[PDB]
Amino acid sequence: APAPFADFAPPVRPQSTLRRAITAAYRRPETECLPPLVEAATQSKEIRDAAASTARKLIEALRGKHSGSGVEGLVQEYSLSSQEGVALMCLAEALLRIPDTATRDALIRDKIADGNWKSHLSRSLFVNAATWGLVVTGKLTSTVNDRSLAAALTRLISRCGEPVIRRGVDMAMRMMGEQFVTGETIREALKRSKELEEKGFSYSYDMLGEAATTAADAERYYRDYESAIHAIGKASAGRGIYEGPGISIKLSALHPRYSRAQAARVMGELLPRVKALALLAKNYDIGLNIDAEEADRLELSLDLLEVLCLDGDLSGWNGMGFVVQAYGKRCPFVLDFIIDLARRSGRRIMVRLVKGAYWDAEIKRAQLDGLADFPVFTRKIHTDVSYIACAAKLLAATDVVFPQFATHNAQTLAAIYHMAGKDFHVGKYEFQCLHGMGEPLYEEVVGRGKLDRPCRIYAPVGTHETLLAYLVRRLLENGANSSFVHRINDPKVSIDELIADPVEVVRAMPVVGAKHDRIALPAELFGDARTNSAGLDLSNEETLASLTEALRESAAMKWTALPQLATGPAAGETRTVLNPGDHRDVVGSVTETSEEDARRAVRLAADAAPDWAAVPPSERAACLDRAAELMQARMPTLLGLIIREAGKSALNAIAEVREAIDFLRYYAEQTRRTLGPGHGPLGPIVCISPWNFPLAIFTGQIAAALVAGNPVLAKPAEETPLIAAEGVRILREAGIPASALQLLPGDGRVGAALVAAAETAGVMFTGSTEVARLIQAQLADRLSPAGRPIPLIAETGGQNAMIVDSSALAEQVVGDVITSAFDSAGQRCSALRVLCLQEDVADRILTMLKGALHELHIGRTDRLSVDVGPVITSEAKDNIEKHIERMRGLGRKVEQIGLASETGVGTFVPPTIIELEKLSDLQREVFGPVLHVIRYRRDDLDRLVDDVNATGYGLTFGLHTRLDETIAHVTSRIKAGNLYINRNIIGAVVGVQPFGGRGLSGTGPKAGGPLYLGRLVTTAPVPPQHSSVHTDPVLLDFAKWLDGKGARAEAEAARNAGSSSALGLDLELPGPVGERNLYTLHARGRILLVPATESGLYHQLAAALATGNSVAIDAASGLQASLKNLPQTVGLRVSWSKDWAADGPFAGALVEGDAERIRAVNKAIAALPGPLLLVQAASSGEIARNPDAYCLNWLVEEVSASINTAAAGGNASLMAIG
Amino acid sequence: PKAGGPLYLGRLVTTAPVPPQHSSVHTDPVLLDFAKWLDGKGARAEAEAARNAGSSSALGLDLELPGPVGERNLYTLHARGRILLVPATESGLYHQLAAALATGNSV
Amino acid sequence: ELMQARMPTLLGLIIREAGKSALNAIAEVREAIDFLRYYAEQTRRTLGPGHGPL
Ligand SMILES: Cc1cc2nc3c(=O)[nH]c(=O)nc-3n(C[C@H](O)[C@H](O)[C@H](O)COP(=O)(O)OP(=O)(O)OC[C@H]3O[C@@H](n4cnc5c(N)ncnc54)[C@H](O)[C@@H]3O)c2cc1C
Ligand SMILES: NC(=O)c1ccc[n+]([C@@H]2O[C@H](COP(=O)([O-])OP(=O)(O)OC[C@H]3O[C@@H](n4cnc5c(N)ncnc54)[C@H](O)[C@@H]3O)[C@@H](O)[C@H]2O)c1
Ligand SMILES: O=C(O)[C@H]1CCCNC1
Ligand SMILES: [Mg+2]
Repeated sequence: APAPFADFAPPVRPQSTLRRAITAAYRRPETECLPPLVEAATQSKEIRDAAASTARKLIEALRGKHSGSGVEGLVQEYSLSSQEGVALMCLAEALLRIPDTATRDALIRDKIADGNWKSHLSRSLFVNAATWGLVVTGKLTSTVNDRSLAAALTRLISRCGEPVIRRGVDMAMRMMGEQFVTGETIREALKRSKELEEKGFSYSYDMLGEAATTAADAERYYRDYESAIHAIGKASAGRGIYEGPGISIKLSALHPRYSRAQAARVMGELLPRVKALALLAKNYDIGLNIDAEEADRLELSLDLLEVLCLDGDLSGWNGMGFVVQAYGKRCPFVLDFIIDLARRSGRRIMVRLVKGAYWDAEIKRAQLDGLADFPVFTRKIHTDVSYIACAAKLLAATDVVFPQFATHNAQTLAAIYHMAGKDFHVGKYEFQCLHGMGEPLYEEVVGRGKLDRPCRIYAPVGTHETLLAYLVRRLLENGANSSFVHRINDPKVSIDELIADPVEVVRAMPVVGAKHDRIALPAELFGDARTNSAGLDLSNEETLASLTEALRESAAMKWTALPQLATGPAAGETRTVLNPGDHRDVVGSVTETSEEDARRAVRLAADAAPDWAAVPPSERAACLDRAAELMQARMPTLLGLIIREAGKSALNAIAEVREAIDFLRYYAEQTRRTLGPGHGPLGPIVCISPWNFPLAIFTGQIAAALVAGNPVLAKPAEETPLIAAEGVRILREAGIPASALQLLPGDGRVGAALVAAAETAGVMFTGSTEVARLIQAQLADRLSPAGRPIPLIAETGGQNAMIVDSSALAEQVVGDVITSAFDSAGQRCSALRVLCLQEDVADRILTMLKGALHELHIGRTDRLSVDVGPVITSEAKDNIEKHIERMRGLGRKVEQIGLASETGVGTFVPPTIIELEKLSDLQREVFGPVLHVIRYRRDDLDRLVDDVNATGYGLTFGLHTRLDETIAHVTSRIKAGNLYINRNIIGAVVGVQPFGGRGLSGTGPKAGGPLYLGRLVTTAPVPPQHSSVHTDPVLLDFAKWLDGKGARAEAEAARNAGSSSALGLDLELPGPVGERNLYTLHARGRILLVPATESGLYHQLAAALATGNSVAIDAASGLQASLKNLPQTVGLRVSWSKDWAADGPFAGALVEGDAERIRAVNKAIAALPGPLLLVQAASSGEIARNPDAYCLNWLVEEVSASINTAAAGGNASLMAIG
Repeated sequence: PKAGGPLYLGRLVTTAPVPPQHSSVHTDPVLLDFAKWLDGKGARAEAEAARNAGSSSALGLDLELPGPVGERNLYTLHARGRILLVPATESGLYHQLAAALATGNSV
Repeated sequence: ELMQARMPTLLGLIIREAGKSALNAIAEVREAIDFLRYYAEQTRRTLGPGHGPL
């Protein structure tokens, strides 16, 4: 039996002093980074003045020859609006997908110019309109208003005809064939390079590959690089690495799992591929540059650079190159490492200094991961100082490295030109620029008549498809508000402003190196409301080394879970708790609760209830906040327990502990916002939690119940009692009295005994729908001492779909699908179960998905390299496998990963893809790593949404599309609680995506949302921000009808309900950059009304209508004559039901009657098939006395929507942050 | 159509142009249900006309128009109300219904 | 342009023929100017050979 965590995340190599200095700087506070950069970048006043003069001269040259762009001239000639310009370029792009020229021109003349372009051109014309929007307007719009573009295209064609189409086609052909790329193929690019080479430029060809998703992708990128090296080397013809052309590669193109977590595969599989390419570059004596990518790949890439530079087979060749990003805090330390490596190896490493291309993505990633700080600067001027400081370091080392200063900023250029001094020879250093962007500047640099310094042009090479994939990121490099190229084209920016010295500006700031005011550190995402939980950086070697030791220590602990009654630990049946990934690994011991002790615990909770209710809400919230601090400090140990007890990966364990911390802090803050003396607790609450979020959901339910003033009986899932016991220990340490929080480990029998206990005043259940239904039936037997139903929150299963159309980027889709379906072995309630692919793209995406499936590592989760862990039990495994084999037996195509022999000691199911004919082929939630794939024709999208809704579930839902019309359609028609656009569908964040569904997926209110605490008190408070200015119009029609009938009191109550209803609430919740998180209140659906009196019926109708619902009224009430002559608008919402089971599904119920009538109705309601109904009951006297007899909080449905606004390739809002 | 508004000139030509800014991302849900019903009964040409009407309808357009400071000037497209349909043929009726439903109307 | 330049004369006629005040007569001429320029611009944005007159 392998020792737990003995091989968790060993580094590729022992970290040298120089490597450790890099890691130490990863997230160093910005105020600490700047002072040494300012000092290193300082130059003499004489040099600064000469640099400013050179920069001014270059800028004056740039602005003097600056003409109007081709697109601008086209927009001017045809008087195009911006949308028309964008639509025209999209049309031109589509026409260029027609390969034959004569065919294309015939389509233009005979069909496009004089008729409906729509009839002639499965794929929206406007798929890339966000890119063309950047080209035309300079502004990024993340999604495409395809209806506006279609209108604009019709308008411009009908107005201007063939001539404008011809001009647009010719413009797009030039831009996509000669500007965004040097050429479509390496041979074409090489042919077009001779002109500038003759002037003194050189070239580095960028083959535009990146982010391989499959082994086949990586092999394709490999053979593309290999073929390009041959062409470049043949053309170089012995010119060598400085005069002659070279190639640039991205490591992410060469392996589908290029990450620190997969470092062993990277060194074993990616490295030999780079070596083979480098050997070919050596033979031709050309440069081979490794481009720099995301910050979490920097240090990993250094391990490849080290091995290659020490490999004797590459000796004699100085063409190996490596990019370093000056926007990164580690940059100077990386340079120190590289310079030393160049000294040790004797290789004159070609070092390309760039600022960095991934800035907005780095901000978003650090915020999402809750990390200490950013790995990049947050003020643009800091990057500029960093660049100059790093140039100073490089210029001191030209004997051992070849510095390559890649920049389009004439101020940066001038500073370095003068820093380098008078002595120059080709080979000492060079500048670099981007093809079709930097030539105007560098035509003022290259040549004896200019500055006589060489410039290497980074030359993209590729087809239209290849160049468009990440063109947005490239356009933002030089097109943001802080970008030099954007500013040089802004007439409101003076030359004096452009030549401003960033070194001196930073030096004079009040606080040198202060963070940008408008970028929140991850801890501060929520501002004054609460402190964000902190994560851990699994790319940081210090973090991995520290976590390795903490994880090993956690595995040595004698974890136990006992029945912790108010009186102390109780005796019971004790058994071991085994690691699901290896049953030989005993994690701890659980003593389970007898049914007698469960009943005793409820009585003890009932006796203790007044004492806990008397703790003021602020103090109860303080306990939650203290518990959050304790869990944050204990996170490494908690991770180890979650990994081993629940079979979770470290990444998912981190998120689990963060969620528990977030629940504690969120419910604490919500309490401080709401709870007062009049919001009395229900009493003892039974909290029954599932195994799959054994700390987070466990903590969330208990924390909410406790902070609302209720004592808690906590019944964790039988599979995962140990982490639950630790959570209870932490809450008790934080100040929750033992009498207020009792842990009762055991199976469903303990849960059922707790539910059935007479003093149980409320039940919070998260688990399967089938078990919730049994709990619902048991609670229907009971009424509170006041004679009202026992509140049940039942958050249950999902049958979660993702719809993908032909506008989505397949690589993005596949990543989000692989994560959503197979993370946690599909054992998230939110997991993607059904992927729906538009027919035209289905085969391509399916091929990519299967390829990505086979790159997953399944095994025991005490290794960072494991992507998918075990399923929780052999019974779960058998249940999942029975489903897979049923599908296989029906002839459905089944793709499965092969499992390693090591999985035999645990319970594993390989990630599986099953292709279905229809969504209806899938009949039940299969809680495992099983993705079902269906295909749909675009015209059947609305029917498909019906099919998704038809399962009865409504938990999470994803949509991948760029098209606003599709977003609007799908999101308006789907009925699910958590919607996700252009991102994965998992990992809902407390207070950001309040989580919970409808139908068979939940009663609500949503956990992690603002209605939750109000369910746990007898009188719900008004949640923060909970109101709406909208009044339901059918409610208004009903109020007028009531007035016409003379029911004046009820009409007033109806108007009050119309105002008090929060239907129509529509909020954006604070969260990370690059995402829009929305929270809205909608009608629940059809509410079952069970009235007893005419006035009761009118009050019930008012409540239901005010919240946007339709109703089914019990025909057995005999009250049909009370609704004579209803307005048609109200009648449309009213049905009468004799057979309630036939007229569902309902989305809630309102009941009027005495206690025994309520009990009877509650039993009849519990017997209805399908979803658990949130039932509210009141007596006739209560309706007369209490305007809030029926609470409107429970008659609306919460919907959370999370939109990835960075999905097009950049963040429009951050383009304004410099 | 309104004088001083973007639909006006289109009434004075035999084929109306697409006015500036005249589009909507919203699709009438009853139109969508009608298109599916047409699909189910094999009325393929009519279902296509229905989907096309659903998309080209500007129902739900909601624009702020440029004007003076201190004022917000909004322009929105709503359903007309109830449209009288005087068909002659079944297909003609389906096309009339598609047009009316796509623009949010009853008939 | 002509109505703008001749607004004072147009005002006097509108005041005397239609009984309007000076402020309302100014607004009237401005509206005529705005209609002219608005329909001119709307034409430039929309009308092509397939939009035949009635
Ligand atoms: C030949 C060449 C090779 C390149 N290779 C790579 C590569 O391998 N890896 C890579 O990441 N990119 C690469 N780039 C792109 C480069 O990193 C920059 O994104 C782009 O060139 C920046 O423009 P700049 O230095 O010309 O001018 P500028 O307009 O001076 O610089 C703009 C840069 O400032 C930075 N910045 C913007 N806002 C902020 C902010 N709020 N806080 C901190 N910094 C900010 C960004 O890096 C931005 O790109 C390359 C560029 C060229 C020309
Ligand atoms: N909507 C959500 O937020 C959410 C979150 C996580 C999991 N889930 C659902 O939870 C299911 C998986 O978790 P699970 O396997 O632990 O669910 P489960 O239904 O098997 O058990 C959940 C808890 O109910 C208890 N239980 C079983 N029978 C009981 C009974 N007759 N009376 C009282 N308690 C009883 C169990 O001991 C456990 O503590 C999945 O269906 C998943 O979709 C939903
Ligand atoms: O995966 C999700 O979206 C949530 C599932 C249950 C609660 N934790 C996160
Ligand atoms: Mg179970």
